[PDB]
Amino acid sequence: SMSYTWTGALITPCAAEESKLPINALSNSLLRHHNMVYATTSRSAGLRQKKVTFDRLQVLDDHYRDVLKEMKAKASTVKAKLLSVEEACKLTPPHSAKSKFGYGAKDVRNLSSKAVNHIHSVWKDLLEDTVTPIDTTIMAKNEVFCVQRKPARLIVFPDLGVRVCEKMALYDVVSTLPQVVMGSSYGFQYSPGQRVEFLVNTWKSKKNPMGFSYDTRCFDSTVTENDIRVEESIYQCCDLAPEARQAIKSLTERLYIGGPLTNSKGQNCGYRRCRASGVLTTSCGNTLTCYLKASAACRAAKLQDCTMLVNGDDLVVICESAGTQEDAASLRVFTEAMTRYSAPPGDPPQPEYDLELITSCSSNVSVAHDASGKRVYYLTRDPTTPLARAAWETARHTPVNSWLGNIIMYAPTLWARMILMTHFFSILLAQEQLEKALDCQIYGACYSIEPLDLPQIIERLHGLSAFSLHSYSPGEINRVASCLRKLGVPPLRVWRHRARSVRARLLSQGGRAATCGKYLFNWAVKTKLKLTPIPAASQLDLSGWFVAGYSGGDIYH
Ligand SMILES: CS(=O)(=O)Nc1ccc2c(c1)S(=O)(=O)NC(C1=C(O)[C@@H]3CCC[C@@H]3N(Cc3ccc(F)cc3)C1=O)=N2
Repeated sequence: SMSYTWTGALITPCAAEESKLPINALSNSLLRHHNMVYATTSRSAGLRQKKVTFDRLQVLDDHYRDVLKEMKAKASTVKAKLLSVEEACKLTPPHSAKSKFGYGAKDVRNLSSKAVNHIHSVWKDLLEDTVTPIDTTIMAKNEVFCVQRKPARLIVFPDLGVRVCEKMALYDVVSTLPQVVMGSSYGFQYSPGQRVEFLVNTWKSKKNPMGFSYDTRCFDSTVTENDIRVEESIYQCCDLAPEARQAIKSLTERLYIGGPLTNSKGQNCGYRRCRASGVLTTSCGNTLTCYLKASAACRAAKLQDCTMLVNGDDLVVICESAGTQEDAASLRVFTEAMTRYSAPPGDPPQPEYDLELITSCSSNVSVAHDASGKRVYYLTRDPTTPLARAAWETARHTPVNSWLGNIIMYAPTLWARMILMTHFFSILLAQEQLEKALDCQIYGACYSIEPLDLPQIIERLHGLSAFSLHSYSPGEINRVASCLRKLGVPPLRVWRHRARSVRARLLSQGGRAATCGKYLFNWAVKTKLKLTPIPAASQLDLSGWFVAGYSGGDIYH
């Protein structure tokens, strides 16, 4: 069937949409080539509609059913709990989209009777009706890129009342089931340090390692009704309260499988028969379905000593080489199988023989050296999109601070340390906003973070070496430098100079600010301070951080 059917009604915005990079007195300190940076708007949604709309065929074989059997056996060991309304309400982001039914995210968060009443009525209707399609909204995402333009990605989500109900029925399932079913292959269980460790240990466990990323073309659109019913059958294996079983069946039939699409103006835009990108089960559903199809395709292709790492639709496979000819043929069979399962590639996958050439979760492994001269592996990326987004956030407040998410996940990198840390701490100092909690997204869930807790956060996720890395690889250095030239970003020498001021300013203020100056900017000075384990790091409550993925899942921690 068709991933989508369209009426002709346009996908519409709520507010005016800026596409040109907004400029203020701080923009030029970061980036000169403003016209390189753009944001997507609803006005390009028609272009995206074209791409995501296609027929899906699916041919399922013994490997497919075999792997599914294994997954269900593992799922059967999972006991999951129903969340109370209030419990589910407290998981709602403060900024989440308001209900069509007279209340908003803040009414949910502070448990207004109006919100709670409606949520109970929604839950009741779920138990009683397992057939009536549930309305969704389709919106266009506003996201920031550098020019090579990408059309806007789309988001499809049910009403707020429904979203709290999903949490009630499925928050525990989607948080706990994936690791049990997929074990070490489940990517969202790892911090950056743990993930790079897993990638490096896996690479080193092969006699002759070969690896590849598999880019499915528009994954969500490839997801069929079969896939969604299959994922429900996996959920149903869990030990669940009777109400949870019924609500899960109901949400599957009425929401997850498909439904009508409505724009922000309330006009019918068409019908969805594929994965909605804005439901609680988006990340878990995609991860299970990706792992099932890939695991079975590995068996079809007869990959040797094959290890998978899966983050939703993001997949990397590391195995034993049979030489370049056989590896290319193997990957073709793997791709043929994935295609039969309804997950054809975007870019065809290529076998890689150097771990550092493999991009997965938008990141590649690279090497640097710590204080002792010891080798340290870390995850990095082309800093173009991070810097384009940082530029936008220099002039505009956004509900999610990409810059902060990037500093947290890419702390050990040359570009996050030299540029992002220097620029944004300078801004926080000038506004006297060091103390102010900032929102960011980690594995799709929303967190309120205090920038002053960064040293502890970084110690916990990357280790102390994150504060002492040097002697970066020529390849990493060249990619960073070439990016700075492209965007018109001041050279790293300018950033070192600026950093020395930021550092001294932070040290002058004492307390947690001085700690930031000491740890985050030790790289900026010749005569370094001694960086010992931070006392406060040991008390940090980072439970919930690297448990599961929640992209589009409307989750706040
Ligand atoms: C839509 S889906 O099917 O869930 N696919 C998906 C793939 C990959 C996904 C996500 C979703 S996500 O929206 O949960 N966030 C992330 C993610 C993050 O949340 C953080 C935040 C900033 C980027 C960072 N990265 C890159 C990354 C990942 C691991 C790592 F150790 C270092 C860096 C990520 O991979 N990756």
